[PDB]
Amino acid sequence: AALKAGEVIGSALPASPGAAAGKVYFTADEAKAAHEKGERVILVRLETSPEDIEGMHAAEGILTVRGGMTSHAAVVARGMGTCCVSGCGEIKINEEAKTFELGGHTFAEGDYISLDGSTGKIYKGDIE
Repeated sequence: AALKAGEVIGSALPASPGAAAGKVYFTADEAKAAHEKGERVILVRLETSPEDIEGMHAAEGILTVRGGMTSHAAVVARGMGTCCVSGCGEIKINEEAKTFELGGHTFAEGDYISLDGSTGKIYKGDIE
């Protein structure tokens, strides 16, 4: 089902083999609330850091504009087996909130998306 014609937006580099479905968010604080309300959260950042770990767990998924073949982002992910992406096309961030424009769609920090980690293919809407 799907994954054969999903309206996928783009595909960055496969940081760590992972699969997740969470709502976009650019803060470890929002994860604390989410993690306590429903979890399933994602994290977008122009740079990854260790201490953010707590934010990493709650964020079983991470789509950043930076990162690379290997770095704190991946290294930490490979250790936490968490799904994470790094270095995408030209994700333009929109302050309207905290979005990122990629492929042919604008993902705003205010929706639900499903990103893959095993080849590096992002998708939106919880598959089923």
